[PDB]
Order: sequence, then structure tokens, then C-alpha cells
Amino acid sequence: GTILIDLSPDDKEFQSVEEEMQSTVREHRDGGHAGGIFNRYNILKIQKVCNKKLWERYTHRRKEVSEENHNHANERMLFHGSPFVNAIIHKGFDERHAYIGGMFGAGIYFAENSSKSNQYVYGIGGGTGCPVHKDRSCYICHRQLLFCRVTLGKSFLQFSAMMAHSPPGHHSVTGRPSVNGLALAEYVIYRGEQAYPEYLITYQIMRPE
Ligand SMILES: COCCNC(=O)c1ccc(-c2ccc3c(C)cc(=O)[nH]c3c2)c(Cl)c1
Ligand SMILES: [Zn+2]
Repeated sequence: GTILIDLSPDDKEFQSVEEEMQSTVREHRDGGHAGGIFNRYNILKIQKVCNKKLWERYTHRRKEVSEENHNHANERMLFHGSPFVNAIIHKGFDERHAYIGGMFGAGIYFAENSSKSNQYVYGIGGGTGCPVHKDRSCYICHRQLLFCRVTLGKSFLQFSAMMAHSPPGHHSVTGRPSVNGLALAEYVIYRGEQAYPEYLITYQIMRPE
């Protein structure tokens, strides 16, 4: 039931989405090992993901979290990178998109830094890089990220020195780097229904000059 609508680069929605991409790149402590070396992206396409069934699944859960949290969904827009992006846009987030060995427990991870999500585009740790060149820093091959609507409800705050249940009380976990003062948060949900993949972003990382 999914349809994809191209946003025009002249459209203001294309532009605020690109801005959130570009403005949340940071340097990474792995020197670019997982996601490659770059400061900015070349944005190639931005599509809006439309699936009535997945949307209702999301808003139905959103209402429930909302009611449990002093009428507050605590709804964010957050990046998600994964080899399973084409499956997510068609069938939604589920247990199979969960990071079993994740630091904040076994759920689905999202990132405020788009460059954090880019590290996972070719799998945990960048896997072996693009399918074509086996290059985690490939500047040629087209990559895809999702920019997603995520319901956090009451988030459990977990300071970090950088499918399970949420801790009782909580609808999600915030993993908040405490050492790297420029690293933004990651969040973990334990139910697929708590994220909708609104935008599919197709891009290349750009070689620095
Ligand atoms: C035991 O393996 C079973 C198969 N599953 C995967 O191969 C898998 C699971 C999770 C992820 C994953 C992880 C963490 C992030 C974070 C932090 C940010 C983000 O944007 N995406 C993530 C994506 C991946 Cl790539 C693969
Ligand atoms: Zn490549």
C-alpha cells in the first residue's frame, strides 16, 4: 500500500528536510571508518512515503502513548539508516529492525545526527560498505536514509560514556552521549508502531576538498 511522491528541490519541504540532513553532520570518533569521510551530502532525491495503513498504525499508537504521558507524545523527527530501508517503507518498522546488541537494549535506534544514521546504511559498523566497491567511504554509490516521525512518550534518560521492553514507566530510551560534547542523542523504541518513515532520502556523501 505504499506510494512515494518526489519532492521538488524548489519545494520548502524538500529544503527543510535537506537542511536537517546537512546541518546535523558531525565528525565521528572512528575517523570515518563505518560511514566514510565527509562534511556534507549531495542530496539526490527526497521522497515522501505514503501508506494509509502504516500511518494509522502509527497514530493509533501515538494516541495511546500520549494518554499515558500527561497528554504528551513527545514526537520527534529523527534519522534512521539501515540496509532494510526498502522493506521498512513497505511493511513498517518491526522486531527485525531492532539492534540486538545495542547499548540501550534491544530496540529500534534512531539518531539526531544524520551522520550517525549514515554509519549504519551498509549494516552494523558500516558492514562491508557499498555492494559495488566494498568501500565504506564510497563517494559514487547512491545511499538511502529515512527521516522518521518517532513517538518517544516518557523517555528514560540513559547517559552514555560516548526486542526488549522499555524500562517500567517509559515508552523509549534516550541514549545521550556524555563525553563527546558535540554528539547528539540516539533514541530507542521497543514497538515498531512508534515510528513512521515519512521521508526517504537518496544521497551521496561528498569527498572533502
Ligand atoms: C543480529 O542481527 C540481525 C539483523 N539485523 C541487522 O543486521 C541490523 C540491526 C540494527 C541496525 C541498526 C543499528 C543501530 C542504528 C543506529 C544507532 C542509528 C541508525 O540510524 N540505524 C541503526 C541501524 C542495522 Cl544497520 C542492522
Ligand atoms: Zn560503491
